[PDB]
Amino acid sequence: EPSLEQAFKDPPSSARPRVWWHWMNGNITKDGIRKDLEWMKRVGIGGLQNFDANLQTPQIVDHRLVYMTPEWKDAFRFAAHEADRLDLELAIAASPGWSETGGPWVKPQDGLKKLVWSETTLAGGQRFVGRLASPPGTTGPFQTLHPPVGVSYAGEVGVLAFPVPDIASLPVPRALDGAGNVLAGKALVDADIAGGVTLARVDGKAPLLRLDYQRPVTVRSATVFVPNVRGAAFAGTLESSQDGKTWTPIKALELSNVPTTISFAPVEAAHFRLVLNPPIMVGQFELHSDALVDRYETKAGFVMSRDYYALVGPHDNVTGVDPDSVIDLTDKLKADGTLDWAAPKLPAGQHWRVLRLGYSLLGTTNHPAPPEATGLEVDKFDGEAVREYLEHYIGMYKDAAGPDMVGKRGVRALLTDSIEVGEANWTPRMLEQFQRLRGYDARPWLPALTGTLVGTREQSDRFLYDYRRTLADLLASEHYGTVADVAHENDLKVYGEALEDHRPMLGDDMAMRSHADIPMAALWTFNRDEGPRQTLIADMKGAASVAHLYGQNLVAAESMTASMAPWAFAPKDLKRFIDLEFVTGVNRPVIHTSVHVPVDDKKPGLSLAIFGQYFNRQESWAEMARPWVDYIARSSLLLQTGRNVADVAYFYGEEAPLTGLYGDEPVADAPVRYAYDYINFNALTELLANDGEDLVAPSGARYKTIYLGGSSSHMTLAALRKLAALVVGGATVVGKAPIATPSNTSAQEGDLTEWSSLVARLWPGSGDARVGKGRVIASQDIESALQAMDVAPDFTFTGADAGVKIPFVHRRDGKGEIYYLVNQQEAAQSIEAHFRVTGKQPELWHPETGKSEPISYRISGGETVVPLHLDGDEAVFVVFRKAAARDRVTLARQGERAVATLDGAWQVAFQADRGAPASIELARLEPLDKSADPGVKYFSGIATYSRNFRVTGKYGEGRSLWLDLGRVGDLAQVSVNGVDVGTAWHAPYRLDIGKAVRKGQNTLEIRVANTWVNRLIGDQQEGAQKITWTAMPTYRADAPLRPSGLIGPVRLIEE
Ligand code: NA
Repeated sequence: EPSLEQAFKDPPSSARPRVWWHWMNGNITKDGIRKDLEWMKRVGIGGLQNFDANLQTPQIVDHRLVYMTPEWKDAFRFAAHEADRLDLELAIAASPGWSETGGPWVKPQDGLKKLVWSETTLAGGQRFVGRLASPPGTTGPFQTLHPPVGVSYAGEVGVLAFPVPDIASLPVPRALDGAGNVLAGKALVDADIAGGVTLARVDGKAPLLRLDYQRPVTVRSATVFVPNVRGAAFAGTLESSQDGKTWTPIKALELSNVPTTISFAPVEAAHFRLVLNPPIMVGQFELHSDALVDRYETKAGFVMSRDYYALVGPHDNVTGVDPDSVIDLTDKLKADGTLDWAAPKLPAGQHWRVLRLGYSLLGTTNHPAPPEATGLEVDKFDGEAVREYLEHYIGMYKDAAGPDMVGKRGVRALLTDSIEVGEANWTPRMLEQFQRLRGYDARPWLPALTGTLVGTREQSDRFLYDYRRTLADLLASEHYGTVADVAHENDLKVYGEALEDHRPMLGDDMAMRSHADIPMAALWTFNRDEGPRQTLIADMKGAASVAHLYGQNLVAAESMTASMAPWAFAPKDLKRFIDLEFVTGVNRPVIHTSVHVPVDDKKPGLSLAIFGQYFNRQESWAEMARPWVDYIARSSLLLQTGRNVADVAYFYGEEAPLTGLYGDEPVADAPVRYAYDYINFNALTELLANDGEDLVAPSGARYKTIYLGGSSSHMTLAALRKLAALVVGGATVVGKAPIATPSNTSAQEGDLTEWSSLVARLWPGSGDARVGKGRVIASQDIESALQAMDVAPDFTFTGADAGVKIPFVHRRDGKGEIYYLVNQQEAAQSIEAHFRVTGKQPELWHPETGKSEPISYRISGGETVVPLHLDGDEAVFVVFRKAAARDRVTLARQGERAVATLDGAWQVAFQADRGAPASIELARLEPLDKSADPGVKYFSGIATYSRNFRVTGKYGEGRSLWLDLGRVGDLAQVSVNGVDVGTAWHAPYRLDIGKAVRKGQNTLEIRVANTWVNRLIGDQQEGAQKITWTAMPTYRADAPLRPSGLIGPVRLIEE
C-alpha cells in the first residue's frame, strides 16, 4: 500500500539491516537478551543472527550458560519469543559455533572423506597369494598423514588392476644435508612420509638435500613432503648435478600440507638436490624412473590450486596406462583381505599393478563450539548425510525454542557461514555421480588420482578436471541444495555465504549460493590507502549476480568486520564501507557484530575477540544510532526495489570461482559505463533464453550480450553448445574463440568434431560475424563492442578529474528508474551525469533524511543530463519515476549566505557515570580532547551542548535556514525549540532548521556522541579511576585521542 516515498521515509522491516549476535562463551542472561533486542528495536534493526561462540572470554556473568543445557535452552527460547514479540527476524547458524555443518551426531562413516590406497605388484601367470595390504585408515589430509599440531573410519572404494612396464629400480643414494652430514636415506622412501631426515642449516641459509649416486640414473618424477609447512612459507627446487658442482634446475615444487609430485622430461645424473628456498625435517623425498601424473595431489583435490589450467605439464609426449587395460577386481576381494584372481599372462617386461582404493576421514570439525557440541563436519558431497545432519540439528532447536518458534515464528532462518572444512575428495556414490554428471565411467581413470598416469598427460589432466568438477557439482547440489530443501521443508529461509576468501576448497561460489533464499557475502573495513580486500569485492559481486539471475533479489553481506581497532568507529567512519557494499549489489547488510550484552555494569564490555564492529547497546553512541540504521534501511529499500539492471552477462568460465579468479586482482575486463552480472555454467545453460537480440532469465534479468572472460578460453562442449544455440537463436557474444575443452566428456561420448565445428561457426575469422540470427564479436573490449551494437552507455559523467570513480547501480520498476551513485573520493565533485533514460523528471533522494529534492535536467538524444554536486564520499539516489512535463528544467541557482556564527559561550552537560563533571561552561567551542580537565579530555558518551540564538527571518516558505555544525566528533542530534531537526553524523554536518525556528530567541540543544576510544585511553593513565571494562587491553596510554565534541564553527546559513 505505501508509496515508495512513504516507504523511503519510514522503511519497512524487509529493508532494515540485520546484525550478527554472538553469545560469547556462555556469557548469557535473559535480562540482557531482552535489553539487547529492545535496543535493536529502538535503533531500527530488522533482525539478528545468533551464534553460540566458544571463544575464550572472561566470565562476567554469575554463571556461564553451557550450549544446549536446560538454562541455555530456556535463554534461547526466550530470545526466540522476544524476536517474535518484537518483530525481529531471528537466524541461527547451520552448526554449533558458526560453521559449517558439523557436530557429534555425525557418525564417523558420514564425515568428510579422502581417497587413500595401497599398491601391490604381481607377475601375471600367477594366482594372487595372501592379502592385499589395507589402505591407511588414519584420520588426516592424505594417506598416513595426521592432522597438524581420535575418531577414525576406513571404508572401501574398490580394487583395480592394470598392466605396467617393468621399470629400472633405483639404488638407495647417499643423503647429504647441506653441511655434509650423512642422513638415513632409506627413510626418504619410508612407509612414513612424515618421517625422514632432519636438515642442518648452512651459512646463507639454502637448506638442501643432496642425493648423490654412484652412477647416472634417469629420473622422470619426484615426490617431496616437508611436515608442518604451515603464510605457509616454503618453496622448493629440484636440480640435477651432472658434475656434482654445476646445477641445472629441473622444476620447482610448491610445498603444502600434502606431498607434492612433479614429473618432467628425463634427466640423467648421479646427483640430485632438493633446495628449500624460503628443525627442518624432510619426511619424503622420492625419485621415480617412470612418469607420474604431474602435480597429481592438487589435481586430485587433496590441496587447492588457484588456477588448474596454469599447471602446465612437461611436453615429453609420454602415454601411461591404457584405460581399456584397467580391470575392476572389486568382486574378488574377500573380507579376509585375500584376493582371488588369476593374473592373466602379459608380454615380457610387463607386470601387474594392483591398486586397492579406500577412503578415510579428514577429521575436520565444526567451530567454535564446546567439546560436547563439536564433531565431524558432515560429508558435503552426500545429500542423505547432509539431510540427516540438518534434520537432527533443526530438531535440537525445535526442542530448545519450542516447535512453534522454528519456521514461521521465532527462528525464521538458517545461515550457512563461509566454508572452510579442508580438502575432501571422496564420497560413497562418487562413481555413479561422476557417470551421471560427466557422461563416462571414472573407474579406468581412478589410478590418476593416486599418481599413475592413465593415457596421455592431457587425458589424465582432463579426467582430474572432470573429477574436481564432480566434487564441485555435488557440493552445490548435495550440500547447499539439501540445506535449502530441509530449511524450506521446515518453513525456514537460508542466508548463504560461499567461499568468501580466495579458494579454500573446490566449488563454484555462484552455484553454492543459487539455492539459498538470500545469497550472502562479506566486506571488511579497510584503510582508504589500502583499498578493500579484492576477494571480498568478488565475493559480493558473485552473490549479487546470483540474486539477480536466480531471482532471490535480496543480497546480504557480513558487513564491516574490523580487526584490532577497538571501539574505533562512529558512523562517520563506516559510511564509505556500507556505500561500497551498496554499489556492489548488497541490499541487506548484516552487521558484524552485535555481541550479546549479558550484564549492564561492564562498559563497553564483551567483544568478539579482537574483532569489531562493536555495534551493541553498550556502544558509546548506541542510543543515537537510529539515524545511521535509517540510512542503511533507506538505501537498502531503494536497492531492493524492482530489479537490478545490467547489460553484460560476464561468463567467467568453468575453472576457478570468482573469489579465486579475482581473489587478488580485480576483474580487469568488465564494463564501466554499463552494469554487469557474472554468469556461471549453470546460469549460462539453464537460465538464459533469447528475447529478440537480448538474453533474459526468468527473474527478469536481461542482457544485451554475453562476455567471454575469466577462464573461458577453456570451454566445454556442453557450454559451447548452449552458447552457439543462444547465438543462433539471436543473441550476441563478445569474446575470442576458446582454445580447448578442459573435459573428457566430449571425447568419451564421441563428440570430438562438434566442438571444432561450433568454434568455426561462431568464430569464422572476420572478427565480427553474423551467426544464425545472432552475432559474435571476437573482441575483449566490452565497451567498444557495445558501441558497435549501438548500445548507449547506461551511466557516464563529465566534469571530474581523471581516475575519479563514481560506480553505480541501476534499478528498474514499472514506475521508473533508480540510479545509485557513490563518489568514491574525498574530494567533492561537480559533474554532468548522463543517464540512459528519457521521459522522467529526475529527483535526488537522500537516505540521510528520507527526503527528495528537485534537480535541474535536460532530456535529449536518448539520455538525461543532470548537473550533480557530490560531496566527498557522498552517496545519492537519482530517481526517474515522475513523468517529465518538460524535457528541460533549469532550477534557479541557489546561493549560500552565512547569517551568523554561533560563537560565544555554550553550556555543556555530560552523560552521568562517564568520568566527566555534571556540566561545564565553555567560553568558546573547543575540542574536548584538548581540555585541561581529564574528565572532559577523556570523555566518551553523549555531551549535551546548550545555547540560545536569535532569528530575524521567516523560513520554510521558499527560503530555508541551515545549521552547519562544522567539525563534530562524531555525530550530533540537534533540537531547536525542543524540536528534533535530525542528527548529523557525517560531513558536512548540516541540518535544515528553517521549519523549527521562531522569530526572536530560539533554544538550541545539541547532543554530541563520540566513541569509547578516549575514555579507554583515559583509563590507562597513571592514577586513573577506571570507567571502562574490556576483556583484553585496547589502547596504550600513549594512544592519540580522537577529536571529541562540538568543535565547530557553528553557523547559520540561508539560501
Ligand atoms: Na564469513
